[PDB]
Amino acid sequence: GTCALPSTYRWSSTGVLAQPKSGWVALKDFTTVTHNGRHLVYGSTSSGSSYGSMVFSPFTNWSDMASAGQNAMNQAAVAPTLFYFAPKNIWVLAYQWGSWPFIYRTSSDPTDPNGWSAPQPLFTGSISGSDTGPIDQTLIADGQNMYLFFAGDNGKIYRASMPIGNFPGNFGSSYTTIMSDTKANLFEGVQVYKVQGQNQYLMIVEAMGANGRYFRSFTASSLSGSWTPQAASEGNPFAGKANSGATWTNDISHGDLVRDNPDQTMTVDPCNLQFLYQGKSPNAGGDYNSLPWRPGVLTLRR
Ligand code: EMC
Ligand code: EMC
Ligand SMILES: [Ca+2]
Repeated sequence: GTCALPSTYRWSSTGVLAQPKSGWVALKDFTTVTHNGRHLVYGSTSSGSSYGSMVFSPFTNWSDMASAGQNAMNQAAVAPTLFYFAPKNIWVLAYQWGSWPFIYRTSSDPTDPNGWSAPQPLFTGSISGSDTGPIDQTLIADGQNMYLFFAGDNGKIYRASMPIGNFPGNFGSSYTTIMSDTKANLFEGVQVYKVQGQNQYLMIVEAMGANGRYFRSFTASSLSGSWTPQAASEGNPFAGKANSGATWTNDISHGDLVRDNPDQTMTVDPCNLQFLYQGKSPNAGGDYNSLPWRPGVLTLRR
């Protein structure tokens, strides 16, 4: 009863799923798990002038995201990663921009935007040839090791690791440069997942295409292994204008595959693949930080 990842992806898409509440011009950079039978979604916010973060009130159906309460975090967790860390029975929210390059907080109740612990260092390193520094972290563990993957708006993807018994904790300053390409080809928004029922991991990376933002996919048999391009061009992307089925956006940008199991393995079911992404009206212009990003969901057509 197991499925494999397709070689060519075809999606159908929702329309815009929610509008930002008063004071925000964008909802961005989503991370999502199922918690108590409901969708739990964190994201970045932008007022145009500054970035923050928020969590939606839990909702059962994506069609009800539009009415879900939008709960601001009193301390910004930009480009967040949410998961349940089973070995310690604790939830983890990792993010960027704060006292360290990457940061995390912990909680026993991930629905509360302000129930998170004092911030702790996740990563303290620096990268060369990057205007942004380390950005868009994700975290993923197998049975043995916890991995940190991140980008740099510079064509590189980076990786750090620790024995899983040492997490939650600080990866420190060290990293491995695992991928190197043009800036456009490996830009940001890196995510990594375990493919359920297969000895395979899936990496997606946001790229800058001629037509807009899209995702390129890569596979590996191990988290410390080499990554093989899968659906890795604008014409044959993991998800993009070419195959999204979205009518409201030419961009498929920073989000998260829908994770039914909320745990640190980041496991996805290839039989039921869905992608919570950010998109925007093709007519929207102005400064990047003011762009009206919105949530959408892609569902894989099999
Ligand atoms: C409330 C965690 Hg099964
Ligand atoms: C739209 C079913 Hg989570
Ligand atoms: Ca992310």
